[PDB]
Amino acid sequence: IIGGEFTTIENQPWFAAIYRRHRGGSVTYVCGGSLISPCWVISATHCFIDYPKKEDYIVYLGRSRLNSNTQGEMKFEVENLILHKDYSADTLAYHNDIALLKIRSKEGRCAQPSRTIQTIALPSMYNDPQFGTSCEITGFGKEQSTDYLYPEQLKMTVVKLISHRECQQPHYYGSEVTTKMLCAADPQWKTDSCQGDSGGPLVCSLQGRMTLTGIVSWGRGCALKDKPGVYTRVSHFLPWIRSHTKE
Amino acid sequence: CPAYSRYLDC
Repeated sequence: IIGGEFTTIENQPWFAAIYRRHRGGSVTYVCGGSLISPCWVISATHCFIDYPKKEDYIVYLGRSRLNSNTQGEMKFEVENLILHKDYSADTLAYHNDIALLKIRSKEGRCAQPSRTIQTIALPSMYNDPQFGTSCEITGFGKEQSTDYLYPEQLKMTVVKLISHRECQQPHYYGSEVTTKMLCAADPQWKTDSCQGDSGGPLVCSLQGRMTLTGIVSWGRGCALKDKPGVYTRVSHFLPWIRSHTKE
Repeated sequence: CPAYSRYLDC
C-alpha cells in the first residue's frame, strides 16, 4: 500500500495472509486474500500459477503483522487450491485473475469468527457500485514502488472507482482493460496498491453491506498518474465461485 | 511476468 494508514486486523477482519513454505525450511509471504465463508478464501490465480502445489501454502487469518505473531491469529493448511481454467497473462495484464483456497486447520476445523476474524459478503451478480464510489484496499504490500522491504504492519487505504469509459482512454490502459476488470485510484494519484498487495480485497459498501467488489490484480507502477490499480471484478465471477464452493 | 503485475515474486 502506497499512502493510507497503518491498521489492524480488527478493521479488516476478512483479510487472509498467504505464505509459501520453501524447500530449505524458509517461509515467505505470497499474497493477500479474503475470507468469504468459513472454509473458503478467495485471491488471485497469478499468485499460485508458478508453484501450483497446495502443500506449499499456509494461510493465516486474524493476522496484523507480516513476520511476527498477532494474538488471535489462526493458521490453516490448504485443502484445495482452485485456479481459474481461463487464467492468462499478457505482456501487461492478467485475465480471469481469481483463485479459491479451501482452508482447514491441522485439526480439520474451519474459521471461527473472532474479534479479529470475520467473513466478507460477495456482491449480487453483475451488481457493482457507481464510478466515484470510495472503496477500501488492504495489504502488506510495498509502501513505495522503489522499496525492497515490505512493511511489518498491515495497511489500508481508500480509492475511488473509475468508469470503464475512463479506464480505457489511451493515456490510461486502453484495450488492456476489459469488463471483467474494475479500475480504482486516488483522484490526486497519491494512494494505491502495490507489489505484494495482489490477491487482496477491494471492499465497497454496496446497498448497506461491506462487499468484496474486487481482487487486487495489476496496475502499471504504484500511485502513478493516469495509471490506476486494476482489480478482478468479483460480481462477474459468482457462478464460477458458486460452482467451486457450493461443494 | 506481465509488465504490470503487483505480485511479490515479479
